[PDB]
Parts: sequence; C-alpha cells; structure tokens
Amino acid sequence: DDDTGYLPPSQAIQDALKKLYPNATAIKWEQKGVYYVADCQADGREKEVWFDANANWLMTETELNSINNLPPAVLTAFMESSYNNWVVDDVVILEYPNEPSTEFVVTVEQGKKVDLYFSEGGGLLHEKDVTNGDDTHWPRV
Repeated sequence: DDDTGYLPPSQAIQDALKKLYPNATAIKWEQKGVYYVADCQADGREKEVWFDANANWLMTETELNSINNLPPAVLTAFMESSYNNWVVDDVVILEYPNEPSTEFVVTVEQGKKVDLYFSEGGGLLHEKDVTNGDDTHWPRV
C-alpha cells in the first residue's frame, strides 16, 4: 500500500512468474526487503513465489495440508523421528534454484516449536527452533 511506499513489480518480474508458473492464478504481489513475492494458487496449491530485483526466481513455498501430503520417504522419516509424537502445526515445501533444491518443512510443537527440514529422500537437514520471532521462510540469498 501507499503507507509503505509499495510499488508494483516490473513487467519483467510478472513475466518471470508467468513463465515459471503458467497455471498461477489469484496472483497478489507484495514487497519484502529486496524481494517481490507473488502469493498465488498453482497446480491446486497455495504458493508464495520469491523474486529478486533482477526478476530472478529465488524460492517457492507451497502449503501442504498435512503430513499425508509428504512423499513416502519423508513421511516415513518423520514418523521414525524423535518428533513423531509432537503436534503438527504446518507442512510446507520449499524449492530453490540451488541444492538441495527441495526441502519439506514440518512444524511441530511440544512446548517449544520446531521446524524440521527434510530432504526428498527423507534425511533430516535442519531442526530450527521457531518458538519465538520470525517463523517464516526467506530465500537463501
């Protein structure tokens, strides 16, 4: 909005989204720091698609409904983990232009809140405490 001096994205950024995600609909844009973020629906899922000022794609976050939307190796890894008993608060996919190019993030709580980052093959890449402050996901660069 006018209150934060929002400027709409350049046509190049908009075109970059259309190329990456031709099926994207319900597109709304926002500025965050040095990024533009498209909140949209694509391929049946809610997504947030991040671009830099050069109209280069840096990350997509996709909302998943539950652990049952995780691929087999990832669901298995979660259910084998020390956190298998914890309450699940959210499940998302993070995709990036560099490796590891896909992370599945399961947010669990048992007093403390923890984001569990899994590789596609079911390996635990990160356990990040998100009990306080920013529990949101930003690009790597």
